[PDB]
Amino acid sequence: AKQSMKAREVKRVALADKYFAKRAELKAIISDVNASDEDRWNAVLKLQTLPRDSSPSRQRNRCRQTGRPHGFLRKFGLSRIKVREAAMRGEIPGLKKASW
Amino acid sequence: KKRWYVVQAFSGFEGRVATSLREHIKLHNMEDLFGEVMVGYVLVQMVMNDASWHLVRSVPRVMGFIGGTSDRPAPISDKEVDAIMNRLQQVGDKPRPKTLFEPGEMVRVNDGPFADFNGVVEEVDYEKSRLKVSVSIFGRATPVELDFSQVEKA
Amino acid sequence: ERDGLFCARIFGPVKDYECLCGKYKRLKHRGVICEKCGVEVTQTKVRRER
Amino acid sequence: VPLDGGRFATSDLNDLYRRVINRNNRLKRLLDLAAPDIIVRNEKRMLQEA
Amino acid sequence: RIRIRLKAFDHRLIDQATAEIVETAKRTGAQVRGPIPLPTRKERFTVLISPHVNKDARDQYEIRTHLRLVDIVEPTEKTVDALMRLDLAAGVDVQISL
DNA sequence: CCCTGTCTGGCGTCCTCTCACCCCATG
DNA sequence: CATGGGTGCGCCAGACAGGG
Repeated sequence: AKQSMKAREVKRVALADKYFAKRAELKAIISDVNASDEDRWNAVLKLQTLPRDSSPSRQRNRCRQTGRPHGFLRKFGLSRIKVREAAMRGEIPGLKKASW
Repeated sequence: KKRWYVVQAFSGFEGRVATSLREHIKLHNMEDLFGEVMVGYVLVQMVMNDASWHLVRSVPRVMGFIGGTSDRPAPISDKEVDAIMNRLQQVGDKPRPKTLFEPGEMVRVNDGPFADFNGVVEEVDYEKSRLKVSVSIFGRATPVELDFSQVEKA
Repeated sequence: ERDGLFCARIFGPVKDYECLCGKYKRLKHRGVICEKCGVEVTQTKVRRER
Repeated sequence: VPLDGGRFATSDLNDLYRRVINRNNRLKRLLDLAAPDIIVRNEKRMLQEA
Repeated sequence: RIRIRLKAFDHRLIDQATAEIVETAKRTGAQVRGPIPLPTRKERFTVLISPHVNKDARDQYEIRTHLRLVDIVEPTEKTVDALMRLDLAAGVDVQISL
């Protein structure tokens, strides 16, 4: 669609996989069933200083070439015409037209 | 005080050299001038007189002492260097080495057709004592189960 | 010997174009080194220069 | 190459190289084991003479 | 107890792969229980083809999947030895679970 | 330092034709 | 089975001590 939206995902994949791909205890487990004193509330206070773009909620699985937001499929990581773009020129193994 | 010395024998007849040395001691009855004999090198607890030096070199199948000179041959680097060498040999037979494979870790195979090959342990089974590691054989990863001793930790 | 005074991988195969035993007994893939045997795949006078 | 009988009549250089490699393996093992000074001096001296 | 699983798509290329690994094991180990297959596996996906309209053009494609299991009977130190870094089938995923 | 004695090395003809025999030794 | 350590040649010549 646009190079700028494809420029969003390279920034998106970077800072998210700085914290929210490996460091998961500080973002998930630290507010589980423990005492309701404000120290685990102090844990999510540190969660504000990080970029909110770095959350995995930001994850938009995009077309790697042209960046199309809607009509996606995860089994190829592609847009809905790219799976035909390899179906009709054979760039994907086993991808046969279902003649059922 | 009896200090240690190193004797060279014909390598292979070493136990017979040790027995003949004990027997020459109990023949020429310089019993107060020899402590032990440890086992191609023979370790001797000894003192240094020229008589005892001629005694040890008159023991058959013995070349001579090994030291700085042949006038006054040399005790050892450490006080119990002979005992240290014996302990190192014993530790060498034990050969304790890093040999295992855990989840997300490269390992080494040295047994079976997969010997001389490396791989990673995708799954581990401490209860079954088996590591799930695949070997890059002809490109395709060959997930095979190897024991901790069958493979070494990389 | 596997890796001795008279090795296979370090020098070459005794037989001409034969790798070692069960591998390459024709004239197609001259060079492949099977894990079955660390060995070169060349002629018979190749060891004289190596 | 062997003789008529079959026992291999070995060359002299194989004795020389096999001696140097036997002594070099012994010297690597003694420097692994941290033998004392006079042992590795005799070992390196035997390698020098070999 | 020793399993040789083979994982690919088509049965028209794995069919020479089950021939190469039972016979080369026969010359060296001769200890195998025979190929026991697995149900054929289907991944069908209907996808829209018109560039910006018309939710009717859905063409069915499928990445087909097949699995075949060899299962040699005895841990042979000759079958594995000769067939370690050896697999005729190209573009295939071999799983020699020992 | 300038001559004198010693100590080790380097070397000694070319072609052929048979023969005989090539590391013990052993716990 | 596999490894592990004689005493009859004579000249030249230069390097190494050895006086000198």
